Amino acid sequence: VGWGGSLQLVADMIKMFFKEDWIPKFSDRVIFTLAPMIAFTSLLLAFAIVPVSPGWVVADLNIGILFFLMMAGLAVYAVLFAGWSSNNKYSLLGAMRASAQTLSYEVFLGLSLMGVVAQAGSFNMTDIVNSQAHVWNVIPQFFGFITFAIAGVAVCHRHPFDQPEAEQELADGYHIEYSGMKFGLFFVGEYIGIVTISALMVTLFFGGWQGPLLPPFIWFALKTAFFMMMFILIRASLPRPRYDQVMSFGWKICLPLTLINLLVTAAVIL
Amino acid sequence: NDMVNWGRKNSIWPYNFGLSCCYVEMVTSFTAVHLRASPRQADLMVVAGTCFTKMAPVIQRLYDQMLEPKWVISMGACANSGGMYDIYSVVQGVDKFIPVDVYIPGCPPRPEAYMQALMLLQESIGKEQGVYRANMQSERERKRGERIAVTNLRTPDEI
Amino acid sequence: AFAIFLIVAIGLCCLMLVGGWFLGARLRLSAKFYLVAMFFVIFDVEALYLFAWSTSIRESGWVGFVEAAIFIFVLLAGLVYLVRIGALDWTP
Amino acid sequence: PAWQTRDHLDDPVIGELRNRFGPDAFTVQATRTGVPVVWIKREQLLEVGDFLKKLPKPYVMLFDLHGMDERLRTHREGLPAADFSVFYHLISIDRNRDIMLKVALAENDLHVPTFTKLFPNANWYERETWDLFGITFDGHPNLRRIMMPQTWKGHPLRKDYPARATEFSPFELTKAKQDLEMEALTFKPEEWGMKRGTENEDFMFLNLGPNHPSAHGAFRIVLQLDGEEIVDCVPDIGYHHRGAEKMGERQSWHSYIPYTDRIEYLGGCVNEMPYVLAVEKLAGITVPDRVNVIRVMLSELFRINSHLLYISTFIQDVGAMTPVFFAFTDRQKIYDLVEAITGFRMHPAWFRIGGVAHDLPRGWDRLLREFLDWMPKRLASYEKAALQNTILKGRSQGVAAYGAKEALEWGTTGAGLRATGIDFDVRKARPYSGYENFDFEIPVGGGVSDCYTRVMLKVEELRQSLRILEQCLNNMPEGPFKADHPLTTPPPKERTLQHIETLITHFLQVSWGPVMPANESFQMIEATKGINSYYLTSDGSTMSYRTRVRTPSFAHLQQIPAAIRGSLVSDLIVYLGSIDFVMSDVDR
Ligand code: SF4
Repeated sequence: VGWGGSLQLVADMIKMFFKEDWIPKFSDRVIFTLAPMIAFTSLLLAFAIVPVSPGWVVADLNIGILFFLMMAGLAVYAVLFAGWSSNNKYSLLGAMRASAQTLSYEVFLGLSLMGVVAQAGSFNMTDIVNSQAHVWNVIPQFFGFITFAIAGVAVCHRHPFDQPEAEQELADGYHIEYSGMKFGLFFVGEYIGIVTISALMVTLFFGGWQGPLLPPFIWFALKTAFFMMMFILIRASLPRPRYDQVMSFGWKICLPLTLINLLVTAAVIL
Repeated sequence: NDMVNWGRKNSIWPYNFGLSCCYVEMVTSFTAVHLRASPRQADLMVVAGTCFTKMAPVIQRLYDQMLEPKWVISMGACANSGGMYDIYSVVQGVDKFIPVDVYIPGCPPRPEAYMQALMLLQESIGKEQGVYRANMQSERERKRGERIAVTNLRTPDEI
Repeated sequence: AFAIFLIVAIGLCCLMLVGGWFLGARLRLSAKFYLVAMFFVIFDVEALYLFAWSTSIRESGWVGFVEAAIFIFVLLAGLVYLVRIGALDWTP
Repeated sequence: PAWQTRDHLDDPVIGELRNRFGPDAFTVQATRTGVPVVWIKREQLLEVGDFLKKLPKPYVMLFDLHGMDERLRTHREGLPAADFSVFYHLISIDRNRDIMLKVALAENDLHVPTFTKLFPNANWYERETWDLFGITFDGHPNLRRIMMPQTWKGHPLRKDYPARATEFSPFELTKAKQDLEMEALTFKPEEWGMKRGTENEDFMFLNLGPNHPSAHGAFRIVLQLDGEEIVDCVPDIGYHHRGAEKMGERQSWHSYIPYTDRIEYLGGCVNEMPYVLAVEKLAGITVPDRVNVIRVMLSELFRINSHLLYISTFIQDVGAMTPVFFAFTDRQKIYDLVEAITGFRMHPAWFRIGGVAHDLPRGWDRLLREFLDWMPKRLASYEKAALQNTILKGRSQGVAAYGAKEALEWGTTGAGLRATGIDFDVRKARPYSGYENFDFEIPVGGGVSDCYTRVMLKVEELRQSLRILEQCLNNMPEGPFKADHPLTTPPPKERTLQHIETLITHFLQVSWGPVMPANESFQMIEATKGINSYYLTSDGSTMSYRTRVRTPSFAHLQQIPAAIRGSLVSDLIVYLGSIDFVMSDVDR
């Protein structure tokens, strides 16, 4: 039997390859093609700001945070041009409600990230990775960390569980009208999304490149693997939350939590 | 190279269209072998149950929706042919209007029959026409000397 | 650098798309109520002041925390206002 | 004997009807149904029904409405001259009695006044009569074809219509292109029911056909939407019509038995029990006690299986499905006992006319005892998991509730009807198969029928079934598994293999079929869902002349639009899940 977990994804990717592509009649063509890469390239270039190594840094630019937020905001357009390219009022309204809850739950990540970038005081990732030298920026900001966790798992990572189905009738999940390689593009996009959110979480909240007794790049890789396994454990444990309950525990509960988080960090930093 | 064939053997996506009856055994099979199956995404459609005259257009639209490489497994005697219901309201087999590749007799078939259907269907997918001059070998002919050599069976007054 | 990675990414996009080609009126009550997303459009602009704030806070000090508390208190008052009037509720 | 042909003319209802209407109109048939069958010209149907509805102990529930062809019956002693007939089976619960009314019709004037005004649930039944026969019911609100498509010419239950698909043209795809053209142009003519609302921007027409899981088969429920409200819901049923009733006319008494197993896929031997009971009532066969206890054992096992399936699916759809998936393994264990007895997991086809196919193998008692000691701890784990849970209990209260009167008028029987205050079981009112020597209770919900009441009642009935099954394990007596009578079909096989007269009886019984004398029988039982009955008419031949199968699920699915009117789509789906309906049962 197959001994590797990834070999299933390998066979799936091969399968999505070499599949005939059909043209949809009475449909726009540019957005039908462009909606996948707005979801794919965004979290692909979200990987361009990680300090994987001082000597093998992918990009030594001065600002990486704003690029991440720019991709976070851009991601919605993929669900919106997918909704309009569905050309079915059911599916279109399904993608409209999915983008609704998306914009609703994407609010929190910037305000949660303000705490760590304020105690870091810089946008260049070398300053953040040099800040976690003795004390990591996770002990004081428990609330900010969990709020960023909720926001990161809320961006089309299947935790809401309203993507391929709809709790509300008269509408349908927006992954139906794409069936060629674009569907494999969706899966690879969420895969690079989850691994890049995990990498950004480890390198921005915890301490990357520490190396207590072993070389620090494999220390980063193993810690990222532990957080990968914990993310998968809680994603599986997390049940599907209906649309209502998600709207109830959204803007009400975590906007005050992050506002008092900013108050706490601003009060303790001076 | 034939890597594409390995790709198609290794991974397949099943579209479960089981009807009123005969789907409880299919569920018994699916919950052991495996919300992933989605319309317009699968390349395998396991037609089970009695294909009724009224709902046959539904099966024809679902057949039209899937991509060019289409595989179909007929399960049960009610889907291979009309089965026991040779009546005005039952079509005499699903092969009348869609091409079929594998036929799984029974009423209802067993989950192990579904497992052997996946094994014979990856075996067929690994020899490419589609017949390829290899599918003339039949289970009637392959295990014939196995089945004829059977002499004794347990008496049916025991558990 | 970033430019090299961007060129690599766009070249991969061109390679996959070219390879793919070679491989071969009235809604009535439905929809509407996007105004939560409009609340996001305005609230992101509110939080953009905190986006600019978060870079320089050590030199800001006590009046900075004071007027940031006033700012988020105004936002909290507006939020509870929208909740209590019934604007922010169950939505289609 | 309890099978002898009686007229029931002495019954008090016969004398009350004789006093009110005097003489004439009434012809008292002689049958073995146990109930009074009366013929009533079509000009008195509404009078008779109205009088019976208000009679000092009224017939509150219309059990059945269907038609009979009757054209080819040579044995017609005592009946009036009829070329067609329509029968109406009514039941008085306060009398625990039934009455059957037959209206005779001639071939040139197939017209009868509609009965829906007294009992609304008759509407679809009359619609079926328009579909399967060609009787037009004047005064019917929506008289359309309910089983075949709207362009199907011919009435399939006429005897001049060829029964089998072979006599028609094969699937040449001549109709696939026309059905495709029709389906592509999906528009509403406003003929799908009343459709009071017009087709404009004000009202939206949505097929709303659930193809998702737990739907219990694929069906459509055309819905009119205004403000996301259920303005009018019209089900489109008949997709799973297999023509079982028509099939009954062209099969012998013995070879039809497999078809009974597929009226309800989950019922199994419960579906066979009424058929064998009716055939043995025609034969005049009294079975031994061992046959009775064996039949009770198999029926309580299948009933337990059905109750466990309903509980499992309900807890999974509106609650936490993590623990209850162990019941799936338990269902496999129940199956290993069934295929230990009968042979095959589903569709056992094990009951025979006069008995069962074989005796129990000698290791049956240890397996049943192991299942009976093992099950109660799991049953109490489900009892704590379901009585004490709060989330679904709070969610599942007052969700499209109705009362006793509402259940009575809509013909709804079973857990739905037991959820109201009417204490009516057939195993106590009309004991059959030796239930009268056992002690079990009928739980009842009070006056409100909802999902919590239904599951609590189903658990209590499962406990009573387990008490019956242990009493069957501890008091199984000794003796034969087949009655001693020339019409016991088949004979004991060891006797067939050695004795010439038994071999000849077996030869003609399995080849031409047993000759049952011309008479009409009728049996109803408590099924896994509601009350299921079989009305069989024989013309003296080896095949049934008319087979009528009353399934309660048809009524349960017909009732939803009356109660769910004024609710959301989510409440609709929850109600559809709650109601005990299976598509195979609705379309027979
Ligand atoms: S094959 Fe058997 S179980 Fe399946 S639908 Fe036909 S009769 Fe029912």
